[PDB]
Amino acid sequence: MFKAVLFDLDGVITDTAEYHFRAWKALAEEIGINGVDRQFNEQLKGVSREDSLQKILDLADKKVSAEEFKELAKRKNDNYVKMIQDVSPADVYPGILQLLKDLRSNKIKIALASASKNGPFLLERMNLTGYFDAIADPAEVAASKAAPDIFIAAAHAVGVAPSESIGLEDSQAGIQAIKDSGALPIGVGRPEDLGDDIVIVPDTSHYTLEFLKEVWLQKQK
Ligand SMILES: [Mg+2]
Repeated sequence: MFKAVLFDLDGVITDTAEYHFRAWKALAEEIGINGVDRQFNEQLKGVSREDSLQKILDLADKKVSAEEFKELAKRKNDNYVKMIQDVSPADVYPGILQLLKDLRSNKIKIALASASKNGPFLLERMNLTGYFDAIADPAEVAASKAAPDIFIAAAHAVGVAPSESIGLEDSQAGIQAIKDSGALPIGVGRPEDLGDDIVIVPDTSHYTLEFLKEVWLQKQK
């Protein structure tokens, strides 16, 4: 049976994406650009901070100096760090706490395999830190899209081979990263968005220990 579960943060454990939307909107207002709304924020999903900022400037066909660009980018991040002080245990997605408890009670290792620069802080805010055996550090290993490195680091950090591990992800490039790590992916979301070949659940409430087991046993057969 699998010895570890490697968790993505955003889309699996919780939603960081709403706080980002509020950070960008605050910057947009602050510099006087209309049109940053939930509809527009959807075009920032999986987009770099620098690309996202450029798209916001494009709303007013605005050109800024490289130094100004850099200061706006920084301020969005400051806004974000400010927004996320309100993260709490109410942000934890359904099923996730029970899963962590069940994994832990069965001595299965729990690692975070996230590109989030605020991972440890966010796990603290959500009161999940005690369940986590390691957090892979994205500053040390490339967690840039589809790189298995973050997943490989997360497995190793709890003393297992990726081959002994399940990875949970909500994005196609996440699922690819898990596969190239040698871990077994289980996706959360819509068939249409993730892939033909992999097991997928429609939401995090379906991530149960019993279900992960059944999937591990059907990989092995
Ligand atoms: Mg994600």
